[PDB]
Amino acid sequence: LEEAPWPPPEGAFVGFVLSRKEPMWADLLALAAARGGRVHRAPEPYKALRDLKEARGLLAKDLSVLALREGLGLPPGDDPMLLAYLLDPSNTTPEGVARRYGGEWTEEAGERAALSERLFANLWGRLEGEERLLWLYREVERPLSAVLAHMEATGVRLDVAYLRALSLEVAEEIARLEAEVFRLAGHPFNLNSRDQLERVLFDELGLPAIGKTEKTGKRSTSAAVLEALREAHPIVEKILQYRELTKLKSTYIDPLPDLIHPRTGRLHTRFNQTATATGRLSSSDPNLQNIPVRTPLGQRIRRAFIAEEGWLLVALDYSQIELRVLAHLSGDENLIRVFQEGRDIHTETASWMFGVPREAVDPLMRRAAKTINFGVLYGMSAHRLSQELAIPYEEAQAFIERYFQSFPKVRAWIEKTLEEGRRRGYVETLFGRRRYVPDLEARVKSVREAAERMAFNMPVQGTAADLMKLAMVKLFPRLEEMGARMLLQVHDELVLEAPKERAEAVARLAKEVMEGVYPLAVPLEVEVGIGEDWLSAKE
DNA sequence: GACCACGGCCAC
DNA sequence: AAACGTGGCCGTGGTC
Ligand SMILES: Nc1nc2c(ncn2[C@H]2C[C@H](O)[C@@H](COP(=O)(O)NP(=O)(O)OP(=O)(O)O)O2)c(=O)[nH]1
Ligand SMILES: [Mn+2]
Ligand SMILES: [Mn+2]
Repeated sequence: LEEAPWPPPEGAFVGFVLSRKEPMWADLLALAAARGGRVHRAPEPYKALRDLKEARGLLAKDLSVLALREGLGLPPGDDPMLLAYLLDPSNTTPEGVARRYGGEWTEEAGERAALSERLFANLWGRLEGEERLLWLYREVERPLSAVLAHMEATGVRLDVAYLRALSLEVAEEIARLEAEVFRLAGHPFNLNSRDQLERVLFDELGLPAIGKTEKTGKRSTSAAVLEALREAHPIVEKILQYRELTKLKSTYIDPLPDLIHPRTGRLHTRFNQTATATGRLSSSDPNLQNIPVRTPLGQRIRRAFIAEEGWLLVALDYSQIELRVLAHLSGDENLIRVFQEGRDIHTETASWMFGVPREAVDPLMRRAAKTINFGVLYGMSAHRLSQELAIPYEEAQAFIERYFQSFPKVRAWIEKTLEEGRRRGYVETLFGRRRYVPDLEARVKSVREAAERMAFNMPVQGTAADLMKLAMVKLFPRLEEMGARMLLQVHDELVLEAPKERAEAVARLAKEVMEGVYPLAVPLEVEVGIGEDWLSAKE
């Protein structure tokens, strides 16, 4: 391109280089812009930011986040990554999108800006006529990128002193468990090395190996295997306890306090918008979509996510979301009636499984029931279901028979979906988001049936992700007007932060927006709570 | 120091 | 482990 002096004209495509992938932590090393066969390279990138009216180009959200960090309202606009991702969600990285649609991802801002210009022109051309993907682009993904930029720049408050103290309490229990393990094994070794554990459990001790690992064929030490040996030998029980605590300490308790940002005082994740095959978001650096919740220690970790002084967290989570979606997608009159009758299939499976009244279904029982309901739904084998439910193969098999018999329109939908996937090569959501599933016609059964399970899961999970994204796009302006903040999305949940005097109003409003986002054949229902911390707000 | 594969496991 | 699906991060073990 012909080098032109900064600033660029309105509507130019930007390119930028970060010192590191995380925008909230990155030094802006270079800034450039391309338009009309000219490239503009900034002499000092931080100052040059002030000249742009929007971030338009590859990874626009990231630059917008860094501008917000610097106090600049630079919203993300067009991003060829989002076009590629809607065309095919295996388009996940600039490296790949460039290597597919006519360019090369380098480490120079001017080139990245020129690349952004050429990739947009191309991908926008490929989407000419794809009016459903163009709707999703204009009405969901492009506006959503602005929402995520704000969430990423806002962050969440963390009770650091609390987690530091918890680290010590957990450490003392870890050393106790290790001591009991070393004693049972008769000698010390590295519990964290599954190779060494394998030799202790299955060679030194006489324990039987239930299963083997995929790539290398070692005898597995997975929880599922160890659960199979739970009473086979006590050491197993302590191993499982040691695993839980080191997992939570090494992944959450210890890393998270060290990630608080100097200027904000808060913790900042990244919401990756072109990372999943189904249309879901993902979260990284750190992942705040897999913060513990299930166990008593996990609940203690979640209590560390707290509201700024004078504010409250509002947590909203859709009810039985993919089951309602399935009702709408399949048109099963029976499943639809379940939700018009306001029943709850998780608590009912729970009461089935645990032989207890729906009044006696604690959160652990529901989460166990969730896994059964979605496991069975998405093709789980009777054999595993017997293992999980600790119940004979004949029973587990009739569980699956009952499940499907209750909702016959479902299996008709599954086979319609798969037939469509074979014919067109892709499956699609309610709003037309696509996943290409080429292995539906594979000649190896195992490969083909795996593709089948991925293929007919995507319309259900991807529709739910579509609804949530749309809700976020609708809800966000309403929150800014009430002086509230959107902090986190966890697939079918949102965490907000609101002034204490507005929290009831924000909660009421957010629940209405989310439930009425896009009426289906069944009502969407949202559970909402309010609390000083993430855990209190979900109750 | 940078990467990577693997097994393993947290969440939805 | 396994004919549930979708992610990202851990420590180990390893290379360059
Ligand atoms: N295939 C599969 N999908 C799952 C699993 N866990 C979650 N999902 C998918 C399917 C779920 O619909 C969705 C949201 O997960 P939740 O909010 O934790 N559960 P839900 O909204 O259903 O019930 P309620 O909110 O009343 O507790 O994530 C799983 O083990 N397997
Ligand atoms: Mn839910
Ligand atoms: Mn949820």
